[PDB]
Amino acid sequence: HSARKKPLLQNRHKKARLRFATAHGDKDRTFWRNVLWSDETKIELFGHNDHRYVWRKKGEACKPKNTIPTVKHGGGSIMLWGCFAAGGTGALHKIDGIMDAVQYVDILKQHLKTSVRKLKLGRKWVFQHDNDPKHTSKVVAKWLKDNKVKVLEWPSQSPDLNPIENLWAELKKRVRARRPTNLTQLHQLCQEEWAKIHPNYCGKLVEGYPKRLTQVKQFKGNATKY
Amino acid sequence: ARKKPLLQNRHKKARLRFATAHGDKDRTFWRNVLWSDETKIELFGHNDHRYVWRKKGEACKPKNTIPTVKHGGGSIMLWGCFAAGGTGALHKIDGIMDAVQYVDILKQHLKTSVRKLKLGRKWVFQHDNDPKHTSKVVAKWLKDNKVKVLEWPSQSPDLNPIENLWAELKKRVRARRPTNLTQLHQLCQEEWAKIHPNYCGKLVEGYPKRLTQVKQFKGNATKY
Repeated sequence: HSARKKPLLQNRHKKARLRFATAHGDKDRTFWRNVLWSDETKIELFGHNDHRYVWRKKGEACKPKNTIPTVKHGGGSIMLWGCFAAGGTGALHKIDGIMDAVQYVDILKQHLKTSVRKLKLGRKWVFQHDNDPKHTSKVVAKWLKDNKVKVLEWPSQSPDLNPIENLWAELKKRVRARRPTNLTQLHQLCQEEWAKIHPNYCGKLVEGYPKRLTQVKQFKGNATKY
Repeated sequence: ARKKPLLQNRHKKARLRFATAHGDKDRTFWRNVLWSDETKIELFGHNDHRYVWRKKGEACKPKNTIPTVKHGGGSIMLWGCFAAGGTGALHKIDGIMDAVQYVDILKQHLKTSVRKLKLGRKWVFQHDNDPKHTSKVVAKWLKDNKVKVLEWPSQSPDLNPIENLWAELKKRVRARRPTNLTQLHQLCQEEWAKIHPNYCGKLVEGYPKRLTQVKQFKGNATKY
């Protein structure tokens, strides 16, 4: 008991997380390698606590002497939809404005089966997406059914169980290091760096996956470290 | 126990003369030298293992590559200068620089840089022994415009701290992974702006140690 790890941070939907984690606790490695994970993310050009050079004066790039903390600088941002599996990155798509169900269907049309083929996933491959209500809207459910897509069981409020959240941090690190100064550049750097992310990086994310399910069970469905 | 040089320099006599003749100079002297040189920055460095193409969405390096001294991305050629107090002008050279383009670059940028860097009245200009620098026209421009030129030993880039500054600019620009020459040029000017006086000053503060090593090594090649 004392020697067990006890969670300090609660998660909602702990019973659903236990149903997911216990039932997938003995799935084999091939199965996890053939899950196509997916999510959206937002990348800011000027990160809210990135100490960037803001102006040039007398030939020197300058950072401000005095700043007030903020949650959001100017400079704008890009929103992205992406997918990946253990074997590598799938499609990356810039999303414009708020995404609705019809727009989500169009994203899947284009990019889902092309990604699966490019990644050479096996015949029993499974698609993962989160529990946004748009994902079971009539038009989306019909597209998934008509295109024979198998959808992974999924608990709500569980980004610590989707390794794509690690992949986005890798993309952000690569993009940030190229020091973009405008949004056309931010877009092109996101696509270029996504294309460079190593297949072995992706593989290492998925290799670690069953340990996440072990920790969800140990923590009775509360928040994991991941 | 003494350090003994493993690599010879053909111009050890002149190097040893330079170090002897300058080894007593105060730090003020080195802070008032305006160092200068040109450098070429390749878009696709000859042994940079860059991704060359995309196929099936994946960026790819070739399965088999033969070494080369030069890839086909093109390059930018730059003239620059600096002193302990900071960067001077950075200028993109048009094609291949001849003596007239060199005089023109000096017009525009040399004394502007001395002004902006606030060098003392006895500032000195440094540049290497490229035959162009000794031409009737460059030598006459320097004399007419009252520029004092540092006496300079051949094959001695290890004694010009701007070669470190060029490597710093190249590191910064390469890390931004440019994919065309327009970007390469813009990144060079952006990154030059990020190189500050403290960096420049630390290079020059270390300079007497270079002269110490030239003397220890009897004019042969240093580590620098």
